Amino acid sequence: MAKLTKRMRVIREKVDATKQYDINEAIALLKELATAKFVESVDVAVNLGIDARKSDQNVRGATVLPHGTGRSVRVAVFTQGANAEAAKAAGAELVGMEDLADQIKKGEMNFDVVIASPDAMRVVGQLGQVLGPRGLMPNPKVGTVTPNVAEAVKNAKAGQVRYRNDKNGIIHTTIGKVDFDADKLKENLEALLVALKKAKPTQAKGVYIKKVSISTTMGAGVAVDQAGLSASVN
Amino acid sequence: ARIAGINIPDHKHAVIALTSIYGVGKTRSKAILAAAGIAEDVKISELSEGQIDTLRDEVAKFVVEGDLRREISMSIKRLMDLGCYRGLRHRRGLPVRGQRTKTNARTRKGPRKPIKK
Amino acid sequence: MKKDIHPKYEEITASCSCGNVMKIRSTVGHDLNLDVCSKCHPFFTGKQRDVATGGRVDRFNKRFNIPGSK
Amino acid sequence: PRSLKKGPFIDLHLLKKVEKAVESGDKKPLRTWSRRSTIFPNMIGLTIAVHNGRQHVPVFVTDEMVGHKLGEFAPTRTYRGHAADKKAKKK
RNA sequence: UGAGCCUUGAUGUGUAGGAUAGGUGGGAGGCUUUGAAGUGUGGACGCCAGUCUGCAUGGAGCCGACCUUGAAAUACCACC
RNA sequence: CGCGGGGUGGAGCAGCCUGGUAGCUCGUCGGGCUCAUAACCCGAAGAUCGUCGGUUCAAAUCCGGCCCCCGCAACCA
RNA sequence: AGGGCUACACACGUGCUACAAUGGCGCAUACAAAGAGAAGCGACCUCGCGAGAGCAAGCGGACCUCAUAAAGUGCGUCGUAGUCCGGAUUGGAGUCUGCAACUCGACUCCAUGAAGUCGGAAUCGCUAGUAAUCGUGGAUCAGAAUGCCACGGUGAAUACGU
Repeated sequence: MAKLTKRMRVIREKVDATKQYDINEAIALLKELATAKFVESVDVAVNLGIDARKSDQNVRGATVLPHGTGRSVRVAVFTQGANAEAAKAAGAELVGMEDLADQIKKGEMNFDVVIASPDAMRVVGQLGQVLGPRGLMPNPKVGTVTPNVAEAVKNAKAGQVRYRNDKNGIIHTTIGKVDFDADKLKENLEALLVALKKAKPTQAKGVYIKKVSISTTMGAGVAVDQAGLSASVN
Repeated sequence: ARIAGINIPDHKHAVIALTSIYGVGKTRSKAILAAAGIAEDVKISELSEGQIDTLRDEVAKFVVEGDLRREISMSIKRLMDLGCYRGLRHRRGLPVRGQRTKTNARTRKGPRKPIKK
Repeated sequence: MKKDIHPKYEEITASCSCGNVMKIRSTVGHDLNLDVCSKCHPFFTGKQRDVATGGRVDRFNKRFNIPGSK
Repeated sequence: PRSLKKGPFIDLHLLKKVEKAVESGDKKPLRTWSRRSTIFPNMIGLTIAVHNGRQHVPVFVTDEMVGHKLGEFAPTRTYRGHAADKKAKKK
């Protein structure tokens, strides 16, 4: 969609020139190009050289970051039967069945992530294929679909981030806030890069990282030459 | 309170509404309401279940549909193994109460038809 | 013998000498001595000419006619 | 529905045929023009040949046909079926 | 001038939907003259005048999370 | 080796790309019209849309698998 | 004397009434014209759910009766689902004209309940008391009207132009 508006025009003046950047100077620039009253979020677009056809030839899953992002991550727990307190003491907001089966059916969810039991997911959440950009349903490919729900609440609040493809080899993934220092940010980056690398196919020995581009939320983006292998700013 | 459910017209006055527990067209319903102390111009939504019981008990004496549809079944079949003319006209499907066959067979013998020549 | 797959024994193993206490022991006429019509045989049972009820007024035994009268 | 109204019918024609027929129990089929006549107990076990206008057709008289007229067992009209049009005659 | 690689930029006029449905992650909005919008000036930009919109002046707004329609949902940045 | 096109009522076609909706010419069978012949009008039936599975409220179409027909591939040497 | 055209594989000509809510349901409510009733009809009557039954003053019809004229109005009620429109069929019982109601006769009435959502080809009358639409009576008339004849209710678009 990507409509031409004000909140991009100001940022577009304040840029010096658009070109592909060394990762440490991409992060220092990007932190200048936030504009919002809200604290913007930082995520990374990585183009992968895998085929990207269905699953076998995809990169799918999640990782836990060593430093968590500054956002809350609104976790819901979609189940037919659990003790509520045990799931809330892990950090969850809501446990039930009727409200989460209702959202994923209607087609709009207040919550960003739902953790599902296999018995909840099977009737609603499992078929859905053209699922939109709000990502309502549970997915197997992400690893958010587990009977060990209380575990998934505690790793989600502390730092768990996902990666998935669209119709293309592009993986977009949460790295943090623009609030953060360069070291902590490279440290989140390198932990994701290593998880996609562990999940990489055996046919992915050619060209793997094709293009890198780093984005912030309401604010604009900055193109990257590559991600690098480093957890440090220098 | 639905008398029997399945097909009742909703917020309808009481006289037409009861034609779905069966054995009670308008005339018998009228007299059944009079008994129970119910006025015609009420809607059927207004009633407690204990009036619904008082109604159901007065219906439950009249002919069950299970027996009604059996009564027409056994009436054609009897005639039809005998070979009286009544039974022969049921055999072809044509009208038995004096209606045309050159026209107006449709309600019994079904839609109008292709004829090869 | 596989006992358990055979239905319950209330009226089976009990009393092979039993009465008509709720239901008969033998029906008549099912071996068909006349072929079955599934009919009640009208005017054989019953009457050829209908009931006279309604219009109950004292009978006149000498000839009378409503339009023949003025 | 249709009825026989209120009066008593035995038919004049079957009264006189039947009286001579009953005396042997049964004899050869009784030549009948009486399609007006209902079937009765007095006639049970006779064989009544019923003029249909073209020819007499035998009706065997029996208990199950007493709710009925002689002219019901004996046919009149002809039905052309619609498997295929009727090619042939039936007498 | 094809193809590869690459810097930014958008229209999406649906059956149902107020209109703005390429797959989809971030993600719950930009309050900077209200981000507006608006006669007027230009610009991206098309199923042809329609979606978005820069700005003297303008506190009057896209449009989601919500409110609402749907199989999928929509902000705005990206990816293509 | 590798790339790309096609698989429709009894017979030849259309529709196709976020789809539903069986459409054209024949062959077939019933009807209509003109004073009549005449040409002409009108309806119907007919398909697992090569075959299998999946997404969706909807699949001929989009998506996965399989068998078949063909162009190129200059190849079996 | 019986049987038929009132047949059934279907098409077609015509008319009826309908496919709604302008209506239908329930309850309440209104006024006709014209003509028929001498062989005939007929208040009240007592029986009957009605039809009808059996009795009968009375009549000569601007007196009595067919006949409650209906559509239309009042109020409350109904939403495309063949229904809350439409109500056909068929089972079953009561009744009728006649020795005699089976194919082929009439009427009342109980229960259930379909087709049809204005229809291809085809296809007609109308200039205004007309057309459209609603009911009535009578002529015929054993028993049977959608028809014919006339009547009254309610009552339309437009006729530039050849």
